[PDB]
Amino acid sequence: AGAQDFVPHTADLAELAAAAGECRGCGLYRDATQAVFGAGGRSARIMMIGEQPGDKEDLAGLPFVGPAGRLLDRALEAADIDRDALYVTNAVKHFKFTRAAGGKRRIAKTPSRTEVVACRPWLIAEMTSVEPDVVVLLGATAAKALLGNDFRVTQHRGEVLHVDDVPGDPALVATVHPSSLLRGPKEERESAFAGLVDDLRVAADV
Ligand SMILES: O=c1cc[nH]c(=O)[nH]1
Ligand code: SF4
Repeated sequence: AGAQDFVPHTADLAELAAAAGECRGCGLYRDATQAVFGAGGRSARIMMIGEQPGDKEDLAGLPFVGPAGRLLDRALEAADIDRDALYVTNAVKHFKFTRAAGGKRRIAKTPSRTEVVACRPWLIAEMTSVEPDVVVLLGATAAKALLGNDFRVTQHRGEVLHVDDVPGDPALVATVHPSSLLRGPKEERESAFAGLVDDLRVAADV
């Protein structure tokens, strides 16, 4: 059942966000500081979904406020997407992490399929409340939550997809995770940013 028993019968994002602070749907609530719900309004045409809040998001209470958020904003700007048209969230709402002695941060640990399924009720409540025209899936974790554990983003990036089992039959565009555009050689990171901007343009045009 996961988080399903904790999700209230309401589409109000403020009430949903408050209830998510009380969620015990998986074990991630324990070590995490707080729940990081999505940001934006129900008028949004474009929903974007990442994997999970990171270290800054965990303490800031908001999604994409770190370096990946900076690179996403750089790409949204290049695709002329207004953030007024955006509801932005993640597949899990609790930071899963570890600490490496001598590190400068708490390190994100990849969510399990069990944690992603436990938390999908919140993502369904968000899609039901926002009724997006298009869902942008940022990375493998977010894309598998809605397209299956077998889905490969590398093979389907920038394709307009539609699955019948998804609420509202919104179009789905899967793309690379913005954190991937931080690591690597200059011209690959640049090629990768250009691919992200194309994927955002496809979604803005849906
Ligand atoms: O997937 C991610 C990574 C960083 N911050 C988020 O909000 N989501
Ligand atoms: S990660 Fe999702 S399911 Fe698990 S406790 Fe947090 S809100 Fe509930």
